[PDB]
Amino acid sequence: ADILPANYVVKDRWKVLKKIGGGGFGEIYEAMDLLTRENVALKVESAQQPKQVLKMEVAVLKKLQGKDHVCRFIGCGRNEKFNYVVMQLQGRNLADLRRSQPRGTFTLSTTLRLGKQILESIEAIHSVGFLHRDIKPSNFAMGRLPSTYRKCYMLDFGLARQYTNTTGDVRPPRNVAGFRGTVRYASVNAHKNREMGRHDDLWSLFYMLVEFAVGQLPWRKIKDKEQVGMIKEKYEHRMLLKHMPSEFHLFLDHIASLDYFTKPDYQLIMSVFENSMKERGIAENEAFDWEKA
Ligand SMILES: CC[C@](C)(O)C#Cc1ccc2[nH]c3c(c2c1)-c1nc(N)ncc1CCC3
Repeated sequence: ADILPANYVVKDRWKVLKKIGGGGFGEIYEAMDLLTRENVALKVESAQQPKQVLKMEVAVLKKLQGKDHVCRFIGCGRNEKFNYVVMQLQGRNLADLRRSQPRGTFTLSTTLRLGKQILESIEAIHSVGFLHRDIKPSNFAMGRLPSTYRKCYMLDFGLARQYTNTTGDVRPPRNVAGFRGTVRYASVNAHKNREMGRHDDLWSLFYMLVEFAVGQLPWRKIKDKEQVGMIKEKYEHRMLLKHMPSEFHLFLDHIASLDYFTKPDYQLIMSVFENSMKERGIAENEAFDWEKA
């Protein structure tokens, strides 16, 4: 039932090596580029799938070309069996890297520097008029080259939504929008099946950085969406910051002030990370936790 078999060649150029990811809505393969001789990510969608999502993912990827923390676009195409996108292959995701740490925690140095890169990638996708809507550690992957191995990349626009109309205006929110993303990092707004905004992506970032620094979130043992939302709705969020830099209160208060319509203050959040690093003498040039150094 895999869409492409091993050694299958796409457009006489991209040869399937193995499947590296799968879901309801498509599959991702590591392929060899028979022209350039590097390996690539080959993402495919069945031609016969009711929800045709990959054309939107490619439109977003193309709008982001030239930004940092974005996979290079290599090509795309469509035939009678599948649609496909070829993109730059990335490496280890942050969820696997965090689980590989002794106590499931990153240092504050690693946490804050990742936070700056993730924030940049979130502002970038927002700047081209899209919400990610499933910001989570497994959707960020470190690079796999000398030129990229300390760079963090945003993956999987499969749940993204355009929040502007054709002429650049904010579009009306639906009175109910079914939240179909991952439970652990979902905002209270997403839990309430409210239309998601730019602020909800920054809620996911907030929850991610607490889990990175502390090793856990209070609801991590609860998989049920409704239960987790009821736990978050009451949870005293300042408690999440007991063992975090005090600047994080400025981040919490700012995102708690936002609504669907309000452009976030990305700079205020960036300065929380930069001030937290400067207070603690954390340098940009520092080793990440997973490096020998
Ligand atoms: C960002 C643009 C797009 C087309 O929406 C996507 C994706 C995607 C969705 C699910 C995925 N799942 C995976 C990857 C991956 C990528 C992946 N991908 C790339 N480029 N290296 C490495 C990996 C890691 C292997 C798993």
